[PDB]
Amino acid sequence: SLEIIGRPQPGGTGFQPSASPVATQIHWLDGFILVIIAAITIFVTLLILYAVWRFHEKRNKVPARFTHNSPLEIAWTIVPIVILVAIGAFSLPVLFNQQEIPEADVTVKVTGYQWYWGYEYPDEEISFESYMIGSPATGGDNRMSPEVEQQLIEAGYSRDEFLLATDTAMVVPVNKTVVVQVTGADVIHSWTVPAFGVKQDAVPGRLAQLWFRAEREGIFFGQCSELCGISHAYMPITVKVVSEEAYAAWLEQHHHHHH
Amino acid sequence: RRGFFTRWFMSTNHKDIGVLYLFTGGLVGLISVAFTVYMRMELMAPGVQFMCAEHLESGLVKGFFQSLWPSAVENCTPNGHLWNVMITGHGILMMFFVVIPALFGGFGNYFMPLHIGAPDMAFPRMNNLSYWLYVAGTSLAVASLFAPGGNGQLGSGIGWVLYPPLSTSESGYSTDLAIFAVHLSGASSILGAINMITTFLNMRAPGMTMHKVPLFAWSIFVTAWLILLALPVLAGAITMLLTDRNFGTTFFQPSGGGDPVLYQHILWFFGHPEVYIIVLPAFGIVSHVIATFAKKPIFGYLPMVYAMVAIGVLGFVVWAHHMYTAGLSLTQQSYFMMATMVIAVPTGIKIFSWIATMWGGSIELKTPMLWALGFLFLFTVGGVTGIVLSQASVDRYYHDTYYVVAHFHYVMSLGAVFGIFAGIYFWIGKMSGRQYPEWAGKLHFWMMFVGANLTFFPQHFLGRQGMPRRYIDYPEAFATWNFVSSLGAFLSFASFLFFLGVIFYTLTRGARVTANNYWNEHADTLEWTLTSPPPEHTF
Ligand code: HEA
Ligand code: HEA
Ligand SMILES: CCCCCCCCCCO[C@@H]1O[C@H](CO)[C@@H](O[C@H]2O[C@H](CO)[C@@H](O)[C@H](O)[C@H]2O)[C@H](O)[C@H]1O
Ligand SMILES: CCCCCCCCCCO[C@@H]1O[C@H](CO)[C@@H](O[C@H]2O[C@H](CO)[C@@H](O)[C@H](O)[C@H]2O)[C@H](O)[C@H]1O
Ligand SMILES: CCCCCCCCCCCCC
Ligand SMILES: CCCCCCCCCCCCC
Ligand SMILES: [Ca+2]
Ligand SMILES: [Cu+2]
Ligand SMILES: [Cu+2]
Ligand SMILES: [Cu+2]
Ligand SMILES: [Mg+2]
Ligand SMILES: [O-]
Repeated sequence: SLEIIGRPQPGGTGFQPSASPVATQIHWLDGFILVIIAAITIFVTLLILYAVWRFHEKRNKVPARFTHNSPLEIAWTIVPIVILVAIGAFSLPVLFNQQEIPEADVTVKVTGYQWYWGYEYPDEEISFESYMIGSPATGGDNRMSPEVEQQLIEAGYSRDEFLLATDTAMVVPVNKTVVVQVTGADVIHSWTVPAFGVKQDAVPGRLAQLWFRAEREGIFFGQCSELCGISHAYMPITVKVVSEEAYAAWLEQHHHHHH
Repeated sequence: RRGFFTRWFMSTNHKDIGVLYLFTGGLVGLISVAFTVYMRMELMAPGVQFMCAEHLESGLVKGFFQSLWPSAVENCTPNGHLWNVMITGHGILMMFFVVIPALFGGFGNYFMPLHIGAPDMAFPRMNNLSYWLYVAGTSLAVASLFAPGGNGQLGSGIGWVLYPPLSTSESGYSTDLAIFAVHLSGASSILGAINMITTFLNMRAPGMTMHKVPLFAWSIFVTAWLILLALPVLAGAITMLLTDRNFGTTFFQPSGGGDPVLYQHILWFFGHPEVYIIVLPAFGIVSHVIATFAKKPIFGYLPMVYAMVAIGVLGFVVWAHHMYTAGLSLTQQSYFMMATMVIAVPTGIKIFSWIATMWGGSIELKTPMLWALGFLFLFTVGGVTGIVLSQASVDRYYHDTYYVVAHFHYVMSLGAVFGIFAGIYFWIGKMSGRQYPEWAGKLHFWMMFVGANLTFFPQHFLGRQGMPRRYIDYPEAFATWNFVSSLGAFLSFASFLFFLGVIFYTLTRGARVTANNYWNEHADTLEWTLTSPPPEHTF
C-alpha cells in the first residue's frame, strides 16, 4: 500500500517530511534563519545575564554615567542590516521559485465549500467532492466512533489518521508538475499540504494558482487553513501520489462509458 | 462627601481616569484570560470533551457548569461554534478592551501629564467620555456573546479580524454588536489620542523642551499619532461589513462585484499599526524602569525617541505580510517582506540601548526590574519569530498555524503584558500610597515566567508540525505539546489569581509609602517629586 508520509508525528518539533523541491527549500531556508535567530537570541540573553551578574548592586555599588558610545551604536545598526540583507539574499530566490508557476503536467481545480473540498481535473473531465471521514456527509458527527474507525481502516488508514483522512483523495502521478487552481464557493477557505510546502487561500471570486512536484509516492495530508465557520476543523485534504500507471488506473476508474 | 460613583466614574481628572482604565482593563483582562483557561482545557487532549452540543439543551447557567466538566467523546457531540466564539471573544477583548486601555488609557492618562508637568489633559471632559465609550464598547462585545449569532446559536465565531464573506454571512445580529463595540473602542482611542497630542504639544511645563521630555511621554505621543491614522481606517472597514450585512451593499461580495481581499487590505492597514499601538507604551515603561533599577540614565535618549518614531512610521507600510497566502502578486510579496524586515533595525537599537543602560550600572533586582528584564529576553524571542514570518517563502508553511500564535503571544503576553506588570509594580506605591510586598511580586514574576513560557514555547513545535489556528480539535500526533501548553496556561492562570490577591492586599494592608520617591534618585521624573498619591490638583 501507500506509505503515510505527510502527517504530524507524536511529540514532533520539526517540519513534516519534505516531498517536493519547494518544501526542501523551505526546510533549508528556515534552518538557516533558525541558526541566525537562535544565535541572536542567545547573544541577547547572555548579554543580559552577564550584565546582571557583573553589575548587580552587591558587586558594583557605584553606577557609571555614560549615555553614548558611537563605535558601538554604529556597529549595532550596521550588523543587523547585514544579517537582514544576508537573509533576504537567500529568501527571495526561494520565494520566486515558489511563486513562478511552471508548465502543468497535471492540472487540478480545487474549490472550498462549507465544509468540504471539490476537485476537478479539466483535462480528464473528472469531478468529485472530498469529505472528512467522520463528517456528517459520511454518516458521522466529527468525532471518533467504532463506525469512523472501521471507515478509516477500509479506506487504508487507521484511527491515528482521524481528522486528516478524507473519503476521496486527490490522486496525482509522482515526479510530475501539478498546477492547482484554488477558489472558494462561499467563504474563504485555505488549501494546503505541509509536505509539499504549499498553501493558498480559497477566496470566492478569485482563482489562485500554486504548484508542486511530488518526489516520492505516498499519502500526504493538509487541513483547511482559513477559519470558515463551524466545521473549519473538519474539512481536511488528502493527496495520494502514485506511479504514472496507477494514476492512469485511477483516471479510468472514473471514466464513464455511455452508449 | 462624594459617593463612590461620583468620586471615581464622574471624575474628569487624568489620574482618576487613568486608575479607572487600569482597573477596568484588569477586569476585562481577567475575563479574557478565563476564556483561555477553558480554551486550554479543551486543547489539553485530542477529542472534544468540554464543548459538547449536548450542553445547549440545558439552561444558560446549568449548561455553563456542565461545560466545565469533561465528557466521554461518545457522549460529546463536538460544537465548533462555541470554540470559534471563545477564540473570537478572547481576541477581541484583548486587542480592543484590555492591553491598550491599560497602557495608553491607564498609565498614559495617569503619567504622561505628570511627566511633562501638565496639571491635566487639554480636554478633561472629553477624557472622561473616552472612558465611558470604552465601557460601552466592552459591554457590547460582552453582549455579542449572548446574542443570536452563527449557526443558530449565540455569539460570533468569526475571528477577531472579522474576514468576509464569513463575517458578512454569519447569522443573527451578534456580529453587528461586535462591530458596534469596535466602533466604540475606536472612538475611545481617538478621543484619548486627541487629548494626548494636544496636551503634549501645548501644555508642557516652562523649560520642558521636546528633547527633555521623558521617554514614556514620547512613547504615548507617538502611539497617539498611530491611533489617529489607523483607527478611522478600521471604522471604514467595519462600516463596510455592516453595510454588506444590513444595507444591501456588496463591497466584499463577488456576486455583486466585490472582493473579499479588499477588506483584508483595509483591515490590516489598521491591524499592523494596532500592534505598535500596543507595544510602544510598553517600550516607554521599560525605559523608565531599567534606568531606575540600573541606577543609570537611559543610554541613547535621542535614538530611543527616533527609533519609536521610525517603528511607528514603518508600521504603516507593512500590512500585507498578513496576506502572503491571500493572492498577492510576487512583486507585492517581495516588497512587503523587505519593508517588514527593516523594522528589526530600530527595534534592535532599543534592545541594545536597554542592555547598554544596564551596562556599568548598580543593578537592583526588585520586582519591576524582573518584569523589564523578562521583557528584553521574551520580546526578543517573539520579535525574531516575527522576522521568520516576514519571509513569505517560510510563511507559506507557517501562516494560519500555531507558530504565528506562538509569535504573537511572545510579543503580547510575554512582552506588552510584562510591560504592564512592570508599570504596575513600579507605580502602585505612587498611585495608591501603599507599597506591594516584595516577596509576592517576585513569586508572581517567577510563576508567570515559567507558566507563560510553558504555555507558548511548545506552540512553535505545534506550528512546525502543521497545527492550524482556530481548531476545536486536532490530530492525535499533536497531543504532547498541546498538553504541555495547557499545563503552562493553568500555572499562568494561578499566577494571575495570585497577582490579583497581591493587589488586593497591597491596596488594603500594604505598607504605607512615606516618601515622594520610594525608589532612588535615578527615578528622576516629575511624579517622583510629588506625594504618594499625588494631590488632587497637581502643579
Ligand atoms: C505586541 C504586538 C506585536 C508586535 C510588537 C509584533 C511585531 C512584529 N511582527 Fe507580529 N503579530 C502580532 C503581534 C505583534 N507583532 C499579532 C497579534 C499577529 C497575528 C494577527 C492575526 O492574524 O490574528 C502577528 C502576526 C505577524 C505576521 C503575519 C503572520 C501570519 O499570519 O502568517 C507577521 C509577518 O511578517 C509578523 C511580523 C512581525 C515583525 C517582523 C515584528 C517586528 O516588529 C519585531 C521586531 C523585533 C525584533 C526583530 C527583536 C529585537 C531586535 C533585535 C535583537 C535586533 C537584531 C534582530 C535581527 C537582525 C532579526 N507578525
Ligand atoms: C494582549 C493580547 C493577548 C494575550 C495577553 C493573550 C493571552 C493568552 N492567550 Fe491569546 N490570543 C490573542 C491575544 C492575546 N492572548 C489573540 C488576538 C488571539 C487571536 C484570536 C483569533 O484567532 O481570532 C489569541 C489566540 C489565542 C489562542 C489560539 C486560539 C485558536 O487559534 O484556536 C490560544 C491558544 O491556546 C490563546 C491562548 C492564550 C492564553 C493561554 C493566554 C493567557 O492565559 C496567558 C497567560 C497570561 C496571563 C495570566 C496574564 C494576562 C494579563 C493581562 C491580559 C493584563 C491585564 C491588565 C492589567 C493587569 C491592567 N490565545
Ligand atoms: C447493573 C446496573 C444497571 C443499572 C443501570 C442504571 C444506571 C445507569 C446510569 C448510567 O450512568 C450515567 O453515565 C453518564 C455518562 O457517563 C452520566 O452522565 C454525566 O457524565 C457524562 C460524561 O460522559 C456527561 O456527558 C453527561 O452530560 C453527564 O450527565 C450519568 O450521570 C450517569 O448516571
Ligand atoms: C488554577 C486553574 C486550574 C484550571 C483547571 C484545570 C482543569 C483540568 C482538568 C481536566 O480534566 C481532564 O480532562 C481530560 C480531557 O481533556 C481527561 O482526559 C481523559 O478523558 C477523556 C474523556 O473525557 C478522553 O477522551 C481522554 O483521552 C483521556 O485522556 C481527563 O480524564 C480529565 O481529568
Ligand atoms: C528539526 C527541528 C527541531 C528544532 C525545533 C526548534 C524550533 C523552535 C523555533 C522557536 C524559535 C525560538 C527563537
Ligand atoms: C509581607 C506580608 C505578606 C502578605 C501576603 C500577601 C499576598 C496575597 C496572596 C493572595 C492570594 C490569593 C489567591
Ligand atoms: Ca479536547
Ligand atoms: Cu474551510
Ligand atoms: Cu476552514
Ligand atoms: Cu503585522
Ligand atoms: Mg489566513
Ligand atoms: O502585526
